[PDB]
Amino acid sequence: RGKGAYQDRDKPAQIRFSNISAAKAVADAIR
Amino acid sequence: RGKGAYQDRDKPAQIRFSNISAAKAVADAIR
Amino acid sequence: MMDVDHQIAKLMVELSKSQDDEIGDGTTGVVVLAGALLEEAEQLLDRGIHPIRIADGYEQAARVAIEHLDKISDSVL
Amino acid sequence: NSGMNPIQTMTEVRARQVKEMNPALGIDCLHKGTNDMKQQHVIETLIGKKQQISLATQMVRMILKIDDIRKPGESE
Amino acid sequence: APVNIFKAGADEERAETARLTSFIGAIAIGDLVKSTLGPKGMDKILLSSGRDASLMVTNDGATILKNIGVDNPAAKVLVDMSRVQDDEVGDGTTSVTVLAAELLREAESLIAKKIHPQTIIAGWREATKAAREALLSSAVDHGSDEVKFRQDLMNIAGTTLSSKLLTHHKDHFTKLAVEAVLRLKGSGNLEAIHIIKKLGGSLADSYLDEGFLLDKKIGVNQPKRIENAKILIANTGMDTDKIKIFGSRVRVDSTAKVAEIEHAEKEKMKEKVERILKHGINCFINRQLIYNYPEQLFGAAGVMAIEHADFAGVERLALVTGGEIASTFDHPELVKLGSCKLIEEVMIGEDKLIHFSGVALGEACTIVLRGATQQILDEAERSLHDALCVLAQTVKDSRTVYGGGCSEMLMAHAVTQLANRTPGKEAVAMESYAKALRMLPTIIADNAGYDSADLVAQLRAAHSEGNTTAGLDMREGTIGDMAILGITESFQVKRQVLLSAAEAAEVILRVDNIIKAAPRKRV
Amino acid sequence: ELLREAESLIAKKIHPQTIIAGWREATKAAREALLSSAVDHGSDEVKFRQDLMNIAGTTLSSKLLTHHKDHFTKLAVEAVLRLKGSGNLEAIHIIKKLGGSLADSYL
Amino acid sequence: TLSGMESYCVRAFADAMEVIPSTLAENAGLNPISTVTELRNRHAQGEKTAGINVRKGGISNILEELVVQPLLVSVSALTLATETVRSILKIDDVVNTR
Ligand SMILES: Nc1ncnc2c1ncn2[C@@H]1O[C@H](COP(=O)(O)OP(=O)(O)O)[C@@H](O)[C@H]1O
Ligand SMILES: Nc1ncnc2c1ncn2[C@@H]1O[C@H](COP(=O)(O)OP(=O)(O)O)[C@@H](O)[C@H]1O
Ligand SMILES: [Mg+2]
Ligand SMILES: [Mg+2]
Repeated sequence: RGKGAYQDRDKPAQIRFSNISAAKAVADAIR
Repeated sequence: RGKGAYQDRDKPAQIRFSNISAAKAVADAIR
Repeated sequence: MMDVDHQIAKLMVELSKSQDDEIGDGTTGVVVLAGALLEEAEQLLDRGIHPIRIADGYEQAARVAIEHLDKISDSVL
Repeated sequence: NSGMNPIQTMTEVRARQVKEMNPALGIDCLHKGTNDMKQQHVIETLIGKKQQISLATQMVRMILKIDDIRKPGESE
Repeated sequence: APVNIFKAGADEERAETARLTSFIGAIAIGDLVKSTLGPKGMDKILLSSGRDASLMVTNDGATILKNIGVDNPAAKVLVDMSRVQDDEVGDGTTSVTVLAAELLREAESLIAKKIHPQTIIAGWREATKAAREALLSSAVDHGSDEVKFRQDLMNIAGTTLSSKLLTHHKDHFTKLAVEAVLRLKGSGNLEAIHIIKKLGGSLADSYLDEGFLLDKKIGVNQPKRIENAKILIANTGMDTDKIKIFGSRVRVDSTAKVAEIEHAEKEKMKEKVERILKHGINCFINRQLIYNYPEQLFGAAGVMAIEHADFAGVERLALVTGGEIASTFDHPELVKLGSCKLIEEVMIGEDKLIHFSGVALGEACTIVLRGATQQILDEAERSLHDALCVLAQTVKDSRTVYGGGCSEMLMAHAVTQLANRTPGKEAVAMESYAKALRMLPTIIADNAGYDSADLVAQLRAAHSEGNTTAGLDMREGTIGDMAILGITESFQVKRQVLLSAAEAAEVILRVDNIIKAAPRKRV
Repeated sequence: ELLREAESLIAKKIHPQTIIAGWREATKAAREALLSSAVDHGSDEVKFRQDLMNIAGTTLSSKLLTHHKDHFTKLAVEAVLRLKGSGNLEAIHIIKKLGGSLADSYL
Repeated sequence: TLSGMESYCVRAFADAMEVIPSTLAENAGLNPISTVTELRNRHAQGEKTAGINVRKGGISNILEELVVQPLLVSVSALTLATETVRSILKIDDVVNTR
């Protein structure tokens, strides 16, 4: 069996990548 | 006992008075 | 607390304020009663009755309502 | 507002005040059993209801005795 | 795609506002036509902003959705769903719109329960398969014993017209709808029943004509009524023929030869009419226009001439008189003529119409709708069209089910019985399918003003132990037997309500991304 | 969530004053559930100080101080324990300084 | 003779029939309060041909003044108007088509 299924249909999975991509631009600016 | 209560929270109780008041203006125009 | 710029409905605002200043309990019922006296006068207006003749008929009718309301009245405070 | 019918309730209470002497007979929301307002202790002041009929009659007289409106148009 | 957007004027959303705009736009469509469902539901009046607004009141859910013009992308699926329901069975367009919206409303309740949307699709496919067996096993067939089939047809027209403007006219309009399809005696072409709308009079003054009515009255100096006539129709050109040779001129040397050609042209037009009257006829119907030169020839011979009836007017006359089109007149022994008794002209609403009274082999009807306003006649035409289309398919499929909420509780019982024999992953989606099927008798019960919380609870308790024919009684406001009251619907109508709403809710629930393009001329 | 369930009672044609009178009897029964299940602590103060760390451990679990319950619970219990009187909530002056981790904070 | 909610609507149907004598008395310069009241007193006695006399300025016989109205004019005015107002209370939902 699959032992459950957790459907996560919400916003902040995409905003979490926005904080990652913004902090990568700061680290590459003063690289 | 009250033997029930029919709550009618919807639109067309007010639009039914609009069709009455519009037809009264036509009957008073050619009165 | 309304922004009604209508001079007839502004008199209904001062009617509810005058009930609050004198007695202070029937400010809601004095507007439904005043709207009921004017709604029943709409059908009498179409029958050719003069509006002052309706107003003179309301004073002779409200005088009976004052004298009949003073029949059963007692308190032992 | 209580969920009843205005014709089926007002006709029954008004007919009972003519067959007998007129009691303290009104209505209620949960209705408290019977419709006797003296048993349900629904007590209002005499001068409260006296000024409800007196002020509404005089305000109707000042809005029936008017046959012209001289309001302006726009603000400026 | 919102972050670092690479679009010009287009916007999109993924799994956050995609299902949010899909559930808002689809419920608001179903909540719009919610008040028009049932025998006590009100009607809508549709109006435009101006520029020949042409107000058209309709109670049928297909005509409401086809004129509103919804801007929501997911709401156009339910608009197109009700369009196919009107074109296939002609009924249940309002019932398929509320049922498809109540499925997505129960699917919106599964948002916070963290159910996977593919599990709801797999749960509803097993729920729809269990609901097909509930309607198929409860369908009542009718073969022989035709006195029970004609009584069954009046229950179909009585159920369809009860939810329309023809409320207190079931003693007359049921006979106008049953006998119209019964006079077809064949295929449901749905065009031999020509509905004529005339102002003046009440709806009780409407009637079904025993013959056929037409316009474009009989000539100038021609007889108006001929008893025991032979009707011959045509689809040929009478005058100014220019016969099929493009690039042919009259190149003569003198003007005296032009007078000989134009006399030879009128002799061939006279010889064509002389070939028509060799059949021994008294009436003539041409689909094209008849000019003055053949009109004098029919008037001198005592023959009628009905010019330019309609393109589909000669088809109804060929089905009501028993003849043929006969566009070529060169074999009188191979042309079958029509039959009639009276071709007198009747006056309906200060307009003279040609009444074909007493026709033989009359497989065509004419409903003379008379109403108070034009808004009533436009509503009664669509109300009769929603009743004739079901009876044209009830004679093709005689299977009928018990309507009035009885069919929906039978479908909801078969899903709930199989929802308990499933694991908990798909059993929650099957219970939401059965709750949406019970909403369809709940909308009917609450539109009349009854206690919808108790009547559907009495229907669920009745169908749980026997009572396969128990339904909702909208006359008194209780639970009664549908076989006694005679509230039945067709099997193919109730199947298309269940099947098309389950397929349309499958499409919208599977949408996780709405990428709309940039529109043109919108700034 | 009360008004979300009240939105579900829109289509059921329930009168809104019936929902108000139904919730007043429901809230009265809900007060008796918390009052009968409340655990008091008078004497035996070695179990009350353990009970106070369960209050601060539950409050700080829903905040940013997730993996600091071994330190910030002792910083919160002993701060109120050093008051020895009324909870004025102004004698505990919190000074915020940059530099260092949250484990470097102290009372 | 009726009961229930039907008895309050036929009285509303009968009170709406008094508008046309109230319209005819008001346009003629007569008092419409006493004209329709006197007309109900004449028809209760048995005067079926009583109406408003615009020449004398009161209530008199109609057939003496040669005022003749056909039956199809008044029947179709009552049948078509009742069938219209039976639909306006049934057709009530404002949908603005785009
Ligand atoms: N228990 C009850 N049973 C029946 N009627 C009641 C009861 N309590 C209050 N009412 C009615 O509700 C009304 C409330 O009026 P209210 O709005 O308070 O007037 P005002 O606006 O002047 O204060 C009263 O007129 C009273 O008759
Ligand atoms: N006499 C009746 N008793 C009980 N229910 C009825 C009766 N007449 C009609 N109904 C119900 O009213 C509903 C009307 O649906 P309708 O709006 O005609 O659907 P559609 O728009 O698809 O044709 C039907 O589903 C039917 O069950
Ligand atoms: Mg139908
Ligand atoms: Mg907390």
